[PDB]
Amino acid sequence: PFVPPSWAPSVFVPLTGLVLPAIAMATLFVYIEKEAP
Amino acid sequence: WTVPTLNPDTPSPIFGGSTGGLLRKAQTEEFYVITWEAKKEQIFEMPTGGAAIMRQGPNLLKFGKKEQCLALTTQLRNKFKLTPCFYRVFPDGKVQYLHPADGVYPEKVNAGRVGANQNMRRIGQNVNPIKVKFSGRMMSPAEI
Amino acid sequence: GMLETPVTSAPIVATYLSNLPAYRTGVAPVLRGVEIGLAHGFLLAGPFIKLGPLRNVPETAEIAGSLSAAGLVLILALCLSIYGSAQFQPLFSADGWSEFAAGFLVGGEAGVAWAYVC
Amino acid sequence: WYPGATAPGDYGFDPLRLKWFREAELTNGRWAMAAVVGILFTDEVAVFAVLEGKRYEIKLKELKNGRLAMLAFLGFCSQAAVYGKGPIETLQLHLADVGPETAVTVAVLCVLPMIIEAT
Amino acid sequence: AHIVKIYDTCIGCTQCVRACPLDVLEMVPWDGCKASQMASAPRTEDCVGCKRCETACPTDFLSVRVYLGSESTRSMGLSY
Amino acid sequence: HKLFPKFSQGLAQDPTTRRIWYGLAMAHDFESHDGMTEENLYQKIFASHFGQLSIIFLWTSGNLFHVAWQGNFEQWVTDPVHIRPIAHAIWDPHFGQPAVEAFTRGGASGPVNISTSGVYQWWYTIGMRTNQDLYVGSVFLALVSAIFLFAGWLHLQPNFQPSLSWFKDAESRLNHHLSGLFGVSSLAWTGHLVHVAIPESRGQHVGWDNFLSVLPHPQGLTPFFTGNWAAYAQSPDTASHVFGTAQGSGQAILTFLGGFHPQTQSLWLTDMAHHHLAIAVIFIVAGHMYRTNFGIGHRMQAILEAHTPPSGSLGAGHKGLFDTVNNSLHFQLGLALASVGTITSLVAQHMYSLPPYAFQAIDFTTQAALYTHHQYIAGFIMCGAFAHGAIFFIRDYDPEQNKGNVLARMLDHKEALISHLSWVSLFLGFHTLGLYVHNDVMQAFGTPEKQILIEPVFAQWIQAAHGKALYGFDFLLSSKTSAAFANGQSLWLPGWLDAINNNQNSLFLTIGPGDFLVHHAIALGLHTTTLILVKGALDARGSKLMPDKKDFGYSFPCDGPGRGGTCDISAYDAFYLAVFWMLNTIGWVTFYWHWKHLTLWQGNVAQFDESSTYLMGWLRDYLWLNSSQLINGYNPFGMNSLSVWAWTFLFGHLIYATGFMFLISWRGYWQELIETLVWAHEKTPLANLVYWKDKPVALSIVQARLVGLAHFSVGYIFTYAAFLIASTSGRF
Ligand code: CLA
Ligand code: CLA
Ligand code: CLA
Ligand code: CLA
Ligand code: CLA
Ligand code: CLA
Ligand code: CLA
Ligand SMILES: CC1=C(/C=C/C(C)=C/C=C/C(C)=C/C=C/C=C(C)/C=C/C=C(C)/C=C/C2=C(C)CCCC2(C)C)C(C)(C)CCC1
Ligand code: SF4
Repeated sequence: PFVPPSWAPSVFVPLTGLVLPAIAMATLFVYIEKEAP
Repeated sequence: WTVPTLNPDTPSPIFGGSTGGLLRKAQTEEFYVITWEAKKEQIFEMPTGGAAIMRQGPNLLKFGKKEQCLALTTQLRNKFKLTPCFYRVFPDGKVQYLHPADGVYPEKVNAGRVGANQNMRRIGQNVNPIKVKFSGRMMSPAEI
Repeated sequence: GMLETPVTSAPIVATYLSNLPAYRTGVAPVLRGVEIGLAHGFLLAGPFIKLGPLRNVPETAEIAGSLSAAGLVLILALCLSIYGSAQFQPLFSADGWSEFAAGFLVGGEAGVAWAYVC
Repeated sequence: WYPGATAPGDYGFDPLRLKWFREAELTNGRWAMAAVVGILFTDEVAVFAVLEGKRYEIKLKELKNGRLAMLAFLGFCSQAAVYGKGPIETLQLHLADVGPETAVTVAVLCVLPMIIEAT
Repeated sequence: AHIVKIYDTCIGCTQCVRACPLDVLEMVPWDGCKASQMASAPRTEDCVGCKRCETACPTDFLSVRVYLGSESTRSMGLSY
Repeated sequence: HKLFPKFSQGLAQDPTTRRIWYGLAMAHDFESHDGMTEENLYQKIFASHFGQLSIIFLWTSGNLFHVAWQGNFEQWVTDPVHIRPIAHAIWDPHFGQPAVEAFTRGGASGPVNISTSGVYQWWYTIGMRTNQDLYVGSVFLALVSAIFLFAGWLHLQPNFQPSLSWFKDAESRLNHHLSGLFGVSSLAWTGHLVHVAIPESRGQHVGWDNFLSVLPHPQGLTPFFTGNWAAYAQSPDTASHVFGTAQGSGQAILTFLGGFHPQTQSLWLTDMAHHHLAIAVIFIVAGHMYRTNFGIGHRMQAILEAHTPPSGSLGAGHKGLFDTVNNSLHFQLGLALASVGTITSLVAQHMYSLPPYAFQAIDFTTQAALYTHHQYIAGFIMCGAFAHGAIFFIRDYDPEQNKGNVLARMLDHKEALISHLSWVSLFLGFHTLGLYVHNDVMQAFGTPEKQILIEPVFAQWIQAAHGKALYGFDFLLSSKTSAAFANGQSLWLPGWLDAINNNQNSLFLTIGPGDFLVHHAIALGLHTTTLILVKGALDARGSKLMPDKKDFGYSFPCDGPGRGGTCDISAYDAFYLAVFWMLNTIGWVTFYWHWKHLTLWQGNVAQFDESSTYLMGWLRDYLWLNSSQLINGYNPFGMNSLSVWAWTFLFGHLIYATGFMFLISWRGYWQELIETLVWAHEKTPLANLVYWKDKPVALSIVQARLVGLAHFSVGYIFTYAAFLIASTSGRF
C-alpha cells in the first residue's frame, strides 16, 4: 500500500511549484516588514 | 557666543532648480538648512550640481544629508572666506544648531570642549578578541 | 528649488491626473479598486489570448487567455494585500487598502469576464 | 480538551499561536454546516458580491456544530477521495464487518498529548 | 553608528579634523603632546566611516581608528 | 524599528535593504548574536546538528521513494548492462510533444530522467531486489528523520538542555564515538553483509521474514567459538559466478582475495565483510583508550603536556593545547573539515580505482559523476577548513594561554612559511607553464620530436612496487623472488596481481609524460591554494600593512584608501581569493580524470598519451571534440534527450558571466545609479503612491564578493556537470 496515484504529479508539482512558494514568500515578506513595538 | 536661531524668512540664492534636491526624507525624517552672510553678489557651485548666484547679505539653502552642507561650507570657507552655519530641521519643526557647535570652528582648540572617545593608550595596548567573547553583542577589543 | 518642465507643471496634466481614479480624494477605496480593476483586467486579457501557448487552437485560445488573465489578476490582488499588510501597521490605511485590494480583485475579474463576453 | 492540558466555544487549544480568526471560524463553520446538510440530504455574480460586501461591512452550539460539520466535510472529502464511494456506502461497508498514516497518525497524536506533559 | 577612537599617540596636528567631511572630530585641550592638543570624537552618530581621518593621520601606527559598526540612515550617507 | 532579525537589534535598526541580506547571512553565526552565552551556544549548535541529521535522512528517504515509484529498479536488476537507471519522472507542462517523446526513453510510460548517482548499483550490491524493499527503506528513513527533528526540538526544551560540562567532555565522547559510532556501526554493517547482502548475491532471499531461520554459514558459530575462523574462508565464490544467482557460488562469508569479482568488475562482498569486521574490532578496541568514570584510561591533557621534546626545538611543545582545542569550536571545526575533506578525496580516488558496487565501472557516466561530485565537495570542505582556522585565530586564540607552544611558534615563523610556499608556487608555475608552452611551440612548428617529455619514473617505480610488470623495474611485488611476494602470494596477491596487470580498468593506470605534466599542475594548484589559505590564516591577527586586523574581525570590507589603499586585506577575502584556486585545481584534476578515462573507455589511450602533452591538444581533443553532441541537443532540425544538458550548459555559462559583473564592477557606481532610480520613482506620478518600506541601497562590498563568487561557482559547477554528463552519456 505504497504507490501514490496516477494523478499525483498534476497536483503535487504545481502545489510546491506555485502555491507553497506564493504562501511562503507572502508570509516571509509580512514577517520581514513587521514593526517592533 | 550664543546659539543662533534659524530664520526661515531668509532669501535664497538665485537658482533655476535642479533634479538633485530634496526627496521624501526631507518630508518624513529630516533635512538640513545652511545659512551664511555674503559680502557681495558672486557665483558659487551648488553641491547637488549646477551653478547659483549668492545674494548680497543673508543667504539660505536647504539640503538632504550632512555632507552636502559640509561640502558647501568648505567651498564657502576656503574659496570665499565666509563663515556659514548649518542646522538640522525636523518635520515637527524642531531646529538643531550645529557646526560650529562651540561657535569656534573645530579645526582649532577651544577651552571648554570635553574630550570624547579617547582611549588613553596605544593601539597595540588593546586586548585580544578572546577577552571580549560572549558579551551582549559583537564587540571590538577597542570598545573597552 | 525644483526644475520646471511642461511635463510636470502643465494644467492639462494636472487636470488629467486629478481626474484619474487614484486621486479624487473623496471616493471610496472599494470604488477606486473596482474602477482600476475594470481597466486593468480588460487590458490584460488581450496578449494572453493573442500570444499564449494555445493561440493557434480555435475556440480555446480566448478561454485559456482569459483564464490566465484571471489568474494574474488573483496574483496581483494577493500582491496588493501583502503590500497593505506590510505598509500600514482613506486609501492609505489598513482597512482602506484591504477594501481597495478586494475591489481590485472584483473589478479585475469583472473586466476579464467582460473582455471574454466579447 | 485533554486531561492535564493548560491554556496559552474555546478550550485552550492553540499549538501554533484573533477576532478576525473567530469570525472566520464562524463563517467556515456556517458554510460547512450548510454543505454537510446538503451532502447528507443529497442521496449570480454581482448579487453575490453585494451580499458578501454587506456581510463584510457588518452562542456556543453554533461553533460546536460548526466544528463538528467541518470535521464531517473533511470526512466526506477524505473517505470519498480514498474509498471512491459515498457516505452511505462507506458507512455500510464500515458496519456489519492510507492505513499506515491513520495508525501512525493516531499513535503520533497520543505521543503528542504525552509530550506536552513532559515539557 | 561607527566606533571612532582616539589614541594617546596624537600629536595634535589637526589633519584628521580638517579631513573629515562630516564635522565629527574636534580638538580639545590636553597635556600629553607638545602641541597641547588632542583629537576627540563627540559626534560619531553622524560618522559615515569614509576613513579620511585615518588617511590624514601621520603617526605610525594610527592615532585615530574607525571601526565600522551598525548602519543607520546617517551613517549610510543616504539623502533619501 | 523592525523585528527581523531577532538575533541582532543592530541589524534590526537598519532602515535599508541591507537588513534583509545581513539577517539571511548572519543567522547561523551564533557566537555573535545578542545575549549569547556559552551554554546557549553549544545547545543551539546541538539542535542545529539534529536538524542537519533530519534533513539528510529525509533526502535519503526521498531518493528511495522516487526510485521505488518512478524508476526501473526491478527491471534493471534483470540486465544491468543494457538498461539505463531512471531517477524520477518528469512533469513539465512547458514541454512539447517532441520533448515528451524524447525524454520518454524506455522502459517508461512518460518522460524520465536517467540517474547518474550510482544508487541502483549501491542498492543492488547491498541486497535490494524489489521495489517494496525500497518502499520499506523510504518509510523507515522518513520515520528516522522525524525522530531526529523531534530530538532537536526535545533537546531544546528546558528539562532536557544539556549543561556545559556535558558538551566539554572529550574522553567520554571519543570513547563512545570510536567504540559505538564507528566500531559497533561497522560491526552491525558486517552483520548486514553476512546475513543479507552475500546470500542475496547467492540468489537466496533473506528478508525480515526468514533472517532468523536461514543460516549464514552451514556451521553457524561453531567455528566462531572454537576459534576455527578459517572455516569461514573455505569455498569462496568461483571465478565463473553469475552475481545474484546460485550458479558458481560458494559457502564462504569472510575471505581475503584481493582484486575484483570477474563479472561485476567490483570488490568481493566477502572481502568487504571481512574488512568491516576487522575495522569494527579495531575501532571498538580503540574506543577503550580514554579515561571515563572507571579509573583506567588515558588523560588527553596529560598526553599533550607530556609530548614536549627536549632541547626546546618545539619550545613548550603541546603545552596548553587541550584548553585551546576544548574551548574553541572553530579549531574543532577546522580539524573536522580538514579530515573530512581529505577523506572525501580518499573516497573519490579509491572508488574510481577500486569500484565496490556490482556493475559500477561499466556505467561510465556514474563513474565520472561520482568522482567529480566528491572531488568538488572535497575542495569546498578543505577551503572551509582553512577559513574556520582563520576564524579560530581571530576569535578564539588566546596568546597568553599559548605562550611558547607549537601554535605560537607557527605565528613566529609565518614569514618563512609563506616565503617557501611562494617559492614552490612560483617554481611549479614557471616550469609547468614553460614546458606546456614549449611543447605547444614544437607542435605548432611541425616538430613533435623536439618537445620536452619527462618520463614519470618515480610513480612508475611505485607502480612496479605495487606489482605492475609493465615498466620492467621488477621489485617487491613484481619480482617473483621477493619476500613480500612470496609471503602474500598464498592468500591475497593472486587476485591483486591479475587486477593490476589488467589494463582494462582504473586500477593503477599506465602513466606517461602527459601524466607527469598534469600531476605537476596539480601540485601547483595545491601549493598555491595552500599559499593563499595559510597566508589568510597567519595574517589574520594582523600584518605590517594593518597591525590591528584582529580588532575589526574576520570579514570586514577594507581599511580605506589610506596607506596606499587596502583592498581585500581581510582573511575572509583571502579565503575568497582562494576559492578561485580551489575551483581551478579541481577543474584541472577532473579534466585530467575525465579525458584519461574517456580515452580508456573508447580504446585509444594513445590519443591521450599524444595530445595530453600540449594545451592545444587539450583544447582541441577534449573540450572541442567531446562537446559535439552536447551543443546539438537542440537545433533548428529538432531536439533529443541531451537538450536539457545543452540548456544547462548555456545556463552555467550565463551564471558564470553574471558573476563576473559583481566580481569586476564595485559598489559606488551602483549606489549612484540606485539614487537616480530613487529620484525617478519618487517623482513619477501615479507610481509614487507606492513607496518602499526598506530604503533601497547598493549591495555592500563583502556581499558583492560573496554574490559574485556564488554566481561564478554555480555557473562553473553547472557548466562542467552538463558537459561531463552529456559527453559521457551521449558517447556511451
Ligand atoms: C526531501 C527530498 C525530496 C526531493 C528533493 C523530492 C523531489 C521531488 N518530488 Mg518527492 N517526495 C519525497 C521527497 C523528495 N522529493 C518523499 C520522502 C515523499 C513521500 C512522502 C515524496 C512524495 C512525492 C509525491 C507524491 C510527488 C513528489 C514529486 C517530486 C518532484 C516535484 C517536486 C514536488 O512537488 O514534490 C513535493 C514534495 C513532497 C510531496 C514531499 C515533501 C515532504 C517533506 C516533509 C517536505 C520537506 C521540506 C524541506 C525540508 C524544506 C523545503 C521548504 C523550504 C525550502 C522553505 C521532485 C522531483 C512529484 C513528482 O513525482 O513529479 C513527477 C509528486 O507527484 N514527491
Ligand atoms: C514551477 C511551477 C510552474 C508550473 C506548474 C507552471 C505551469 C505553466 N506555465 Mg509556467 N512559469 C513558471 C512556473 C510554472 N509554470 C516560472 C517560474 C516562469 C518564469 C520563468 C514561468 C513562465 C511561463 C510563461 C511565460 C508561460 C507559462 C505558462 C505555463 C502553462 C503551460 C502552458 C500550457 O499549455 O497551459 C495552458 C494554459 C492554461 C490552461 C491557462 C493557464 C492559467 C492557469 C491554469 C491559472 C491557474 C489558476 C490559479 C488560481 C492562478 C493563481 C495561482 C497562484 C495563487 C499560485 C502551465 C500552466 C504559459 C501560460 O501561462 O499559458 C497561458 C505561458 O505563457 N509559464
Ligand atoms: C520555461 C522555463 C521552465 C520552467 C519554469 C520549468 C519548470 C519545471 N521544470 Mg522544466 N524544462 C525547461 C523549461 C522550464 N521548466 C527547459 C528549457 C528544459 C530543458 C529541455 C526543461 C527540462 C526539465 C527536466 C528534465 C525536468 C524539468 C522539471 C521542471 C519542474 C520542476 C518542479 C519543481 O521542483 O519546482 C520547484 C523548484 C525547485 C525545487 C527548484 C528551485 C530551487 C530553489 C529556487 C533554490 C533556492 C531555494 C531558496 C531557499 C528559496 C526558496 C523559496 C521559498 C520561499 C520556498 C518545473 C515545473 C523537472 C520535473 O518535471 O519534475 C517534476 C524535471 O525533471 N524540466
Ligand atoms: C556533502 C554533500 C554530499 C552529497 C550530496 C553526497 C552524495 C552521495 N554520496 Mg558522498 N560523501 C560525502 C559528501 C556527499 N556525498 C562526504 C563528505 C564523504 C566522506 C565522509 C562521502 C563519502 C561517501 C562514500 C564512501 C559513498 C558516498 C556515496 C554518495 C552517494 C549515495 C547517497 C548517500 O550517501 O546515501 C545516504 C547515506 C546514509 C543515509 C547513511 C548510510 C548509513 C550510515 C553510513 C551508517 C548507518 C548506521 C546505522 C544507523 C547504525 C545502526 C546500529 C544498530 C546497532 C541499530 C551520493 C551521490 C556512496 C556512493 O558513491 O554510491 C554510489 C558511497 O559509497 N559518499
Ligand atoms: C555510543 C553511543 C553514541 C552514538 C551512536 C553517538 C552518535 C552520534 N553523536 Mg554522540 N555522544 C555520545 C554517544 C554517542 N553518540 C556521548 C556519550 C556524548 C557525551 C560525551 C555525545 C555527545 C555528542 C555531541 C555534543 C554531538 C554528538 C553527535 C552525534 C552524531 C554524530 C553526527 C553523525 O551522525 O555522523 C555519523 C558518523 C558516521 C556514520 C561515521 C563517519 C565515518 C566516515 C567519515 C564515513 C565513511 C564511512 C563509510 C565508508 C561511508 C559509507 C557511505 C554510504 C552512503 C555507503 C551521531 C548520531 C553530534 C550531533 O549530530 O548531534 C545531533 C553532536 O553535536 N554526540
Ligand atoms: C561542518 C560544517 C560547517 C558548520 C557547522 C559551519 C558553521 C559556520 N560557518 Mg562555515 N564553512 C564550511 C563548513 C561549516 N561551517 C564549509 C564547507 C565552508 C566552505 C564553503 C565554510 C566556509 C565559511 C566561511 C567563509 C564563513 C563560514 C562561517 C560559518 C559560521 C556562520 C554561518 C553563517 O551564518 O552563514 C549563513 C549561510 C549563508 C548565508 C549561505 C549563503 C549561500 C551560499 C553562498 C551558497 C549559495 C549557492 C546556492 C545555494 C546555489 C543555488 C543554485 C541554484 C541554481 C538553485 C558558522 C559558524 C562564517 C563565519 O564564521 O563568520 C565569521 C563565514 O564567514 N564558513
Ligand atoms: C591564466 C590565468 C592566471 C595565471 C597564469 C596566474 C598566475 C599566478 N597566480 Mg593568479 N589568479 C588568477 C589567474 C591566473 N593567475 C585568477 C583568475 C585569480 C582570482 C582572483 C587569481 C588569484 C591569485 C591569488 C590570490 C594568488 C595568485 C598567484 C599566482 C601566481 C602563483 C605562483 C605561480 O605559479 O607563478 C608562475 C608565474 C606565472 C604563471 C606568470 C607567467 C610569467 C610570464 C610567462 C613571464 C613573462 C613572459 C613574457 C616575457 C611576457 C612579455 C610581455 C611583455 C608585454 C612584458 C602565478 C603568477 C599567487 C601569487 O601571486 O604568489 C606569489 C597568489 O597568492 N593568483
Ligand atoms: C589554518 C588553521 C587550521 C587548519 C589547518 C588545516 C586545514 C590543515 C590541513 C592539514 C592537512 C590536510 C594535512 C594532511 C596531512 C596528511 C598526512 C600527514 C599524510 C600522511 C600519510 C602517511 C604518513 C602515509 C603513509 C603511507 C603511504 C604513503 C603508502 C603506504 C601506506 C602508508 C600508510 C605507510 C587549524 C584548524 C588547525 C587551526 C589553526 C589554523
Ligand atoms: S570616517 Fe569619515 S567621518 Fe568618521 S571620522 Fe574619519 S572622516 Fe570624519
